[PDB]
Amino acid sequence: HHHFNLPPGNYKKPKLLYCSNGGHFLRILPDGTVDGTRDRSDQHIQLQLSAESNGEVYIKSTETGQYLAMDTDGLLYGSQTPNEECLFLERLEENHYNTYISKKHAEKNWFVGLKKNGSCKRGPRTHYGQKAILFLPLPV
Repeated sequence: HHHFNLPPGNYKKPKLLYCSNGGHFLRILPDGTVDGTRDRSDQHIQLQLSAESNGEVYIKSTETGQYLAMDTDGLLYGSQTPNEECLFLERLEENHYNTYISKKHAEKNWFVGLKKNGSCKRGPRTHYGQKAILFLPLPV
């Protein structure tokens, strides 16, 4: 129940998910915490995306093997194993950026998003039109 404009590019190589908002890269820490950092030398910002179905992806830390996931209350966390909370609908936005909508909570438009201060947005606080939800996958 969402548009199907997909971004180009593939999932062959890992990427850094750069957030246009504050300029932070999405980060999945060893303890399961998820946030953003501007430090390009960080070892937990390298992410491998994989397509599960057309337009659906898993976003995994290449350093720890953890899956990006959004919980029942909209909080991003790092999961040790893949589950329905780890699937995201990857879509093009503003004819340029990549956005990631929680498949599980797609009806409520809960996006992956980073605030200018580097902390993740909670699902319910995200919405189309915010810069917090706009990402650019950059080469590692």
